[PDB]
Amino acid sequence: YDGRTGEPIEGPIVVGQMFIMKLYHMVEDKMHARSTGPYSLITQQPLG
Amino acid sequence: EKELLEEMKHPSRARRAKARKRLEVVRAFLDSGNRPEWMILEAVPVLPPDLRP
Amino acid sequence: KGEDVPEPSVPESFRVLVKELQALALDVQTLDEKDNPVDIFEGLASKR
DNA sequence: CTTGACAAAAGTGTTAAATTGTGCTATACTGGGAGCCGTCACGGATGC
DNA sequence: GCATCCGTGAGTAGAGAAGCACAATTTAACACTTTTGTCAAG
Repeated sequence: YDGRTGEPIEGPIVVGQMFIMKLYHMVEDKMHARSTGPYSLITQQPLG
Repeated sequence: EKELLEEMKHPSRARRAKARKRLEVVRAFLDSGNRPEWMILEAVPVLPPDLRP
Repeated sequence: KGEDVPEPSVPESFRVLVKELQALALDVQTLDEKDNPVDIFEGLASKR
């Protein structure tokens, strides 16, 4: 059944219990932004 | 250049090809005004210290 | 200040490249429409 | 607005210790050392 | 003509082991004025 409408899904759905892992790649550790910051010594370009 | 032009008239293809290689280098110096002995360094330029910090 | 960013200037990396090319005993000079030398170092590398 | 004079701040000339640069060691000693390796195709030249 | 050595190139992000003597030069501790800066006086 669809929780939004209460009507059934028009076809039977494969529903079961499966083992799912949470991986080390998390958006918390990967989101980054910068307006201005440190620059390189020689090229004077922003660091990485 | 004059000597290399004379060798350019040689009937051997290899001789003309070798003369062309030399004459391209010779004409490059003549047209640009570069002086061939400048390819040997007497004073070595030193890079500014902030580029080698 | 609420203003538009000004017109950009020569990158500092190009200045680095020119000086590094000069360290290789190569005379790299920027010219104008009339083939006259143009100073991209703001007179800071010209000896008097 | 000038004293004015006055102490702090700063400059300055010596003098010392400290740091730094240089010379010198007299049995005889006389040609180094580490690598050494599993890519492949491509010009370009260099001679054969 | 061909065979060989050398030179070139081979994706982008991010994350990651001598002492010692002595001279010569410099530093730092002093003293010294000399100089600004300042709070009384009109």
